[PDB]
Amino acid sequence: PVYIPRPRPPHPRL
Amino acid sequence: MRHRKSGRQLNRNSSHRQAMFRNMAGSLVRHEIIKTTLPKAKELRRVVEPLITLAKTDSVANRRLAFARTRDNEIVAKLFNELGPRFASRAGGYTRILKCGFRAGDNAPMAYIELVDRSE
Amino acid sequence: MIGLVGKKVGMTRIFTEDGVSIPVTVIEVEANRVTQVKDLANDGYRAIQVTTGAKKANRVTKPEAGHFAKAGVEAGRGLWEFRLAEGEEFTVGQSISVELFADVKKVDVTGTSKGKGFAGTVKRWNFRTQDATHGNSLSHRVPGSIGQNQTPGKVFKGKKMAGQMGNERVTVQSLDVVRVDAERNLLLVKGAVPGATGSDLIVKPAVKA
Amino acid sequence: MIQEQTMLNVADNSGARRVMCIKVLGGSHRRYAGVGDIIKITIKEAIPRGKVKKGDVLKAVVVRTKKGVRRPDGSVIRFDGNACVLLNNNSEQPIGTRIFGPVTRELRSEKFMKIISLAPEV
Amino acid sequence: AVQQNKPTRSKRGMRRSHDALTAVTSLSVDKTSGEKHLRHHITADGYYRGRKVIAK
Amino acid sequence: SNIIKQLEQEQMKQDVPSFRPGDTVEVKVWVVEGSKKRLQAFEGVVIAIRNRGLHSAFTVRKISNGEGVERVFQTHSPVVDSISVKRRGAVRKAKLYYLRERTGKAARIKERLN
RNA sequence: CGAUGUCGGCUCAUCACAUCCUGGGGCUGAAGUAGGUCCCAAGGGUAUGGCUGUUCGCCAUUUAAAGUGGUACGCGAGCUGGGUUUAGAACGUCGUGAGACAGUUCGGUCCCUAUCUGCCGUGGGCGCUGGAGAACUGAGGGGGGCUGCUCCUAGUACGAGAGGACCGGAGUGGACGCAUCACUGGUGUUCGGGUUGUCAUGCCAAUGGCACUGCCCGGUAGCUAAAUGCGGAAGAGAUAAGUGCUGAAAGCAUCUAAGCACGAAACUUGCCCCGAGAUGAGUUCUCCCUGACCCUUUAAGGGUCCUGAAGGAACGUUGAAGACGACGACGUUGAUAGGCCGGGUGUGUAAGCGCAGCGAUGCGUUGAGCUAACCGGUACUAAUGAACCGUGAGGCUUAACCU
RNA sequence: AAUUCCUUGUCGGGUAAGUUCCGACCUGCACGAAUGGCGUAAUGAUGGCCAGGCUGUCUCCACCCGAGACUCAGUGAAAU
RNA sequence: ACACAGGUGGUCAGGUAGAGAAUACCAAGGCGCUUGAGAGAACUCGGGUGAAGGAACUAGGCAAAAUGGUGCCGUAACUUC
RNA sequence: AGGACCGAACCGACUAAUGUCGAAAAAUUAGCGGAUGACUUGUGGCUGGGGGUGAAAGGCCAAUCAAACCGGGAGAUAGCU
Ligand SMILES: [Mg+2]
Ligand SMILES: [Mg+2]
Ligand SMILES: [Mg+2]
Ligand SMILES: [Mg+2]
Ligand SMILES: [Mg+2]
Ligand SMILES: [Mg+2]
Ligand SMILES: [Mg+2]
Ligand SMILES: [Mg+2]
Ligand SMILES: [Mg+2]
Ligand SMILES: [Mg+2]
Ligand SMILES: [Mg+2]
Ligand SMILES: [Mg+2]
Ligand SMILES: [Mg+2]
Ligand SMILES: [Mg+2]
Ligand SMILES: [Mg+2]
Ligand SMILES: [Mg+2]
Ligand SMILES: [Mg+2]
Ligand SMILES: [Mg+2]
Ligand SMILES: [Mg+2]
Ligand SMILES: [Mg+2]
Ligand SMILES: [Mg+2]
Ligand SMILES: [Mg+2]
Ligand SMILES: [Mg+2]
Ligand SMILES: [Mg+2]
Ligand SMILES: [Mg+2]
Ligand SMILES: [Mg+2]
Ligand SMILES: [Mg+2]
Ligand SMILES: [Mg+2]
Ligand SMILES: [Mg+2]
Ligand SMILES: [Mg+2]
Ligand SMILES: [Mg+2]
Ligand SMILES: [Mg+2]
Ligand SMILES: [Mg+2]
Ligand SMILES: [Mg+2]
Ligand SMILES: [Mg+2]
Ligand SMILES: [Mg+2]
Ligand SMILES: [Mg+2]
Ligand SMILES: [Mg+2]
Ligand SMILES: [Mg+2]
Ligand SMILES: [Mg+2]
Ligand SMILES: [Mg+2]
Ligand SMILES: [Mg+2]
Ligand SMILES: [Mg+2]
Ligand SMILES: [Mg+2]
Ligand SMILES: [Mg+2]
Ligand SMILES: [Mg+2]
Ligand SMILES: [Mg+2]
Ligand SMILES: [Mg+2]
Ligand SMILES: [Mg+2]
Ligand SMILES: [Mg+2]
Ligand SMILES: [Mg+2]
Ligand SMILES: [Mg+2]
Ligand SMILES: [Mg+2]
Ligand SMILES: [Mg+2]
Ligand SMILES: [Mg+2]
Ligand SMILES: [Mg+2]
Ligand SMILES: [Mg+2]
Ligand SMILES: [Mg+2]
Ligand SMILES: [Mg+2]
Ligand SMILES: [Mg+2]
Ligand SMILES: [Mg+2]
Ligand SMILES: [Mg+2]
Ligand SMILES: [Mg+2]
Ligand SMILES: [Mg+2]
Ligand SMILES: [Mg+2]
Ligand SMILES: [Mg+2]
Ligand SMILES: [Mg+2]
Ligand SMILES: [Mg+2]
Ligand SMILES: [Mg+2]
Ligand SMILES: [Mg+2]
Ligand SMILES: [Mg+2]
Ligand SMILES: [Mg+2]
Ligand SMILES: [Mg+2]
Ligand SMILES: [Mg+2]
Ligand SMILES: [Mg+2]
Ligand SMILES: [Mg+2]
Repeated sequence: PVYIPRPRPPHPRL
Repeated sequence: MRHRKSGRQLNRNSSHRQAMFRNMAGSLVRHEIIKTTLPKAKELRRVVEPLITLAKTDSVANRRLAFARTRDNEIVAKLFNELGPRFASRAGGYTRILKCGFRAGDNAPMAYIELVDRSE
Repeated sequence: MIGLVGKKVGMTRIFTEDGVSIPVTVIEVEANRVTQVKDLANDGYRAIQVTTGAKKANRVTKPEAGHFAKAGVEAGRGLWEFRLAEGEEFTVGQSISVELFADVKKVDVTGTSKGKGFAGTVKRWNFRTQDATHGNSLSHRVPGSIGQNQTPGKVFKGKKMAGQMGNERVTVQSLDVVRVDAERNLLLVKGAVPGATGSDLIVKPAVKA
Repeated sequence: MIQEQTMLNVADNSGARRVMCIKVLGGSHRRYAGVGDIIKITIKEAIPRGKVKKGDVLKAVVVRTKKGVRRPDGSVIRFDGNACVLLNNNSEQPIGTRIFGPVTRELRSEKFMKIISLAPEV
Repeated sequence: AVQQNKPTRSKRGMRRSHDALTAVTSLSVDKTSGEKHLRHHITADGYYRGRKVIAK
Repeated sequence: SNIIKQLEQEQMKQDVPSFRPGDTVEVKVWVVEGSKKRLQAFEGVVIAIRNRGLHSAFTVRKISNGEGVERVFQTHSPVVDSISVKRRGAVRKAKLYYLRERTGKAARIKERLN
């Protein structure tokens, strides 16, 4: 493709 | 969980079901034989045979009941003028279902439903 | 002692003169006809096989018909079996009526409970429903957690999940015999018994005193 | 079927007007109080010179429920509201000297004989 | 949600071991017309149990 | 079921008078204070009737000292000694549950005199 | 570190025992009641609220009790997201400042259609050695197991009194479970009625559509709880801690070494359910099939013809059975379903007509009409003759009996 | 106190019970006067707290109506 | 990117009820949304109703329920009037 | 009269649910705010990358923003995988 969506943010292991 | 319950829902709501069976009752009275699906025919028995039982007795209140239930004056006349007198001696069972293969477009079980006088 | 095979003939009440109303299940218990007597010498245990009711001589098969003709009884709507209790003896072709329960005070009734089909965990196991609101996402009647974590790493056997409910053998114990009416072939027992109207019941004297 | 947070009217003249069930007494996890049942109450509304004060925590016996009592013959006696008679917190022994509205035979016991005598009906 | 290993031809065919169609066990011959038909279904010419019922 | 009908007929009482919802009715029922068997009257409007043969019942709504009371009597129950119609009411519903949210002048039924 | 989701809550748990209650016991500074302490015991049970994001804790009111822990201080491909963990903003504080704060404050996207294991259910195949229809046995497995109060014993034992038993009975509850729908109710868009707006059926009248079932009022069947019946046991066995009897070693003593007893909700049973794939595939009863040829390495062989049984399957009408399978009932020699007939039930005095009224409307006909799933009947309709599968006497060895 | 760590300060009110709220005190860790102080009617999809009504939010779920889910026919993916 | 529940300026705009271009039902006119057929499990979605209770839920009344029109009467503290 | 009030169009986007390989790379449904103004909208124009514009969020500048995109230096460099 030409558009790759940003992956969903990870769980904030903070 | 459906125990001792009658009435096919037929994947419709109540108003659509009622209108569809009103139309189908009119069509069966008009043509004396119609090809529909088998569940629809089985469910249409319980709509058309009470109408013929009503038409057996010809009063104004019965004409008006038949009209409230069919909404067609031609149908209300064919009942009470032809079908009532024709089935005056039948003790129920004025229709007959004959299974006829399957529908092409969706493989639905098909059935003819007719009035048991149509031998002409 | 042995029991009888009846049919659940619906429910009703008996009004008593002292004012009480007793909810009774009505069980028609026709004559149970002994089709076979089992003994230690041949079968290894002592029991009687009984039949009751009537079948059609087109739905009774040749093996069933021969098994009934050996007994000399007419075909019933099935066969049941009752273990003998060391003190009683029955002969093949003997009729046992509801008069067996004339002196019995309490009975156990075995039926096949009404079938609920595939039931969820709320209905089948009295699982508590989760929140209806307050953010809940598609998880209102769902079972919740079914295990722990890596340490078991599995679901335990006998986990209460959704599945077939009812349609199984249930026994209700210690029901008061309200009335034995021998001419009408009737047993009135206090309370509800398992199953729907018209289902086979097995009524025997209460096993707990 | 009285549970916690259920508001009851007061069927005696102890001074309370509205009370709230804060505990259904007798048994762990017990959910409801029928007629002959003792509950813990707080007084949410009282009359100025009554025998009890607003905010008092004490006991009460249910005497009328909207749910009603069922009789051994299957009959039911329902009321248009839930009422209770206030009792002293240590000995039950109703606090008031009058009792308004009817009661039921379910209250005919040894401890509520005062109530069954003071009641104007049943 | 998704497999960790791809299943095999063996597992695939074992799952499809229940997908096989069942042919109609037998066809009925009409009393009058002698035509083949399903039990309790009219024939292609409109007979059922030996009588012309549709006349299509 | 014929069996259950036969068991219920032999228990149904025959003295049951005719009454309708809206009728004011006095029901005399048996009360027991231990040894003595007393007869107690409950007079009020019939707000509901359930006709089920032996399982027939009727709800009578009285207004006792303050509180309003309803009593569902089982018609064929032996505790109900007598049922008498003191007044015939002219409602046109089968159930008079709207009488629950009515009091005094708004809760009165016109007489039938049919 | 080419990601192992992090508090608390919810849901659902499961195990341990260092036991909170209930059970058993020893000692007591144990009179009784009630305790303290220790031993045995894990079968079951083991609050609801106010506050706080809370865990915790404080408090209120219960309870027999409100156990302690493990399980990624269980559980986010089960939920939440108040807290903690982004980006906005502000306060205090620190810094010249950008900014910072186990300081606070307001706000702030929680994905996954399950392949495998597992688990809950439910089928198909084959096997079980001729086939088939039933009924079982029971290895084995699971469920269940909680407890209050009142009364009698008896106000007795005990005690100066106050108070107040054990043991053993009876009743009635709470929580939990199973079943059920007779009752009390909920629901009941498939029954009846009222009514608003509008459109239509030519119009009046009467109806129908739509407006969330337009809004409502009732309500049959079914389903159901809050309704109602029932349950936990008793008993037995073997024991734990403990108590012993007899009894030496060790002339005594000693519960133990020989021997013999008692002893708990734990264990094994007893109660309920599943259960012969229990491949160790079991038992009993019944039913069915006893025809010929050819060929080859004459093999528990293959082939042809004739024969197709018991039974099953399929198909149809269906079910208080059911996701589908399955399971149950029927298929004309029939009540399986629909219709119909009668009733019941529900609603509630239809329409038309007549009368009164100026009219709205009322009255009579009239408890009328209509009435789902209910009950009892009834072959009117639909369940067709058939066809299909399944065979034709069932291996070898040995033993035991009549030849 | 949008500021207070200790701290859920103390006292009062509200509740049966109030780490929140409101009032007051002042021992202000670490307020403060245009990086404004204090008050303030009206206003606010603003923050907190309380009450009446109302209720399936809950005790504690039940039933029903539809759309899926399930079966049949047709077409026919995806992450991995 | 699609025969895609999105976006896209202007003009015309009938009847009954209504204040109305809201809303309901209609006209003219145009459509039934390019898979159907069954069944009537869990569970999910979108709704309806609910005994007794009534915020006990929860972080929090979130969601839901409720209120709702016109005319008239009447309306407190506080206020920058 | 009014950056007046209630409320459609219109402009928004506070809450919840759904959806989250969506009908949709930001929606739908039910509610919600403004709705004569510091309003909204059409057409055309102008401002440009350390630049613009910003009722200020480091917001926006073609689904891209703590320095757009395209091409080139360019096979930057990479003690790292
Ligand atoms: Mg049926
Ligand atoms: Mg409609
Ligand atoms: Mg079922
Ligand atoms: Mg979501
Ligand atoms: Mg939801
Ligand atoms: Mg398959
Ligand atoms: Mg009568
Ligand atoms: Mg890491
Ligand atoms: Mg990896
Ligand atoms: Mg221990
Ligand atoms: Mg234990
Ligand atoms: Mg154990
Ligand atoms: Mg045990
Ligand atoms: Mg709070
Ligand atoms: Mg604390
Ligand atoms: Mg972890
Ligand atoms: Mg954890
Ligand atoms: Mg997980
Ligand atoms: Mg969590
Ligand atoms: Mg999730
Ligand atoms: Mg947050
Ligand atoms: Mg910031
Ligand atoms: Mg066991
Ligand atoms: Mg067990
Ligand atoms: Mg019934
Ligand atoms: Mg009802
Ligand atoms: Mg309803
Ligand atoms: Mg019902
Ligand atoms: Mg017209
Ligand atoms: Mg008209
Ligand atoms: Mg229309
Ligand atoms: Mg329309
Ligand atoms: Mg025992
Ligand atoms: Mg029939
Ligand atoms: Mg009339
Ligand atoms: Mg009339
Ligand atoms: Mg008329
Ligand atoms: Mg009638
Ligand atoms: Mg009828
Ligand atoms: Mg015929
Ligand atoms: Mg400070
Ligand atoms: Mg303060
Ligand atoms: Mg400052
Ligand atoms: Mg300054
Ligand atoms: Mg504003
Ligand atoms: Mg509060
Ligand atoms: Mg699908
Ligand atoms: Mg398909
Ligand atoms: Mg399309
Ligand atoms: Mg489009
Ligand atoms: Mg308008
Ligand atoms: Mg409009
Ligand atoms: Mg559904
Ligand atoms: Mg609602
Ligand atoms: Mg309710
Ligand atoms: Mg109701
Ligand atoms: Mg209510
Ligand atoms: Mg209230
Ligand atoms: Mg709370
Ligand atoms: Mg709570
Ligand atoms: Mg919450
Ligand atoms: Mg809200
Ligand atoms: Mg609403
Ligand atoms: Mg304005
Ligand atoms: Mg708008
Ligand atoms: Mg904006
Ligand atoms: Mg928003
Ligand atoms: Mg405004
Ligand atoms: Mg506005
Ligand atoms: Mg422009
Ligand atoms: Mg910033
Ligand atoms: Mg952009
Ligand atoms: Mg740069
Ligand atoms: Mg470049
Ligand atoms: Mg270079
Ligand atoms: Mg390079």
